[PDB]
Amino acid sequence: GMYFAAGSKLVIIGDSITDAGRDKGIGGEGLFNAHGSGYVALLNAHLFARFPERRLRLVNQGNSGNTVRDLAARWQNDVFGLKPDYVAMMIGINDVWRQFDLPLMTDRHVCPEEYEKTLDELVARTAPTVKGMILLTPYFIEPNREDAMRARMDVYGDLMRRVAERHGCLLVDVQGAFDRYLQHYHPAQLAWDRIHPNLAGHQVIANAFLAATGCLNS
Ligand SMILES: [Cl-]
Repeated sequence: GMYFAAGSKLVIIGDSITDAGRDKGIGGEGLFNAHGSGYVALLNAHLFARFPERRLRLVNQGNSGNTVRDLAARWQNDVFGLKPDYVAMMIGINDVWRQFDLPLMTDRHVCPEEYEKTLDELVARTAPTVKGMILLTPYFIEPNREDAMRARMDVYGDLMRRVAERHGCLLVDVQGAFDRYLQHYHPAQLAWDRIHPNLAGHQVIANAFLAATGCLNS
């Protein structure tokens, strides 16, 4: 990883896409199923196999169902309390998703304003204490750009972009990565619910991250 200094610890935090069914009892680092079976585990395998010398220490702090509201509540213990050199954050999917599968529960919804304010605040507190901070855009595996949820997901993605630019964060365009993939297959080939993909879908996410950090190839 060119972007990452050698021997650095990277903490990746987010929802179930980050979680990927890890054993939370271990705390992100461990021997068996500490990273789950998603893109985080793919990143860890990729970096070890292609860059053994780089000695990168990856931590999975993904919690299923989480919004940016949930992230802020546990940020002290799950991010700062681990003393990371780098922090990668991917959040927004559930923030957007609840507005569509639970449209009547207004109280639950995270409005664009709250999403920006909270996301910007987490970054503002974390940016100086780390060597680098990576923001991975939320996505919707749906090529239809005028789909209510896809268009809404695009709103939150753009919002994450102007936060990354404002604090000099690295932005991984995961949505764009899926958009390139979807030129060849229907979303069903990746994810029935257009959110939780198979291993191939997680590889799309992982490869977007690696490319943005300049360690896709070796
Ligand atoms: Cl989730």
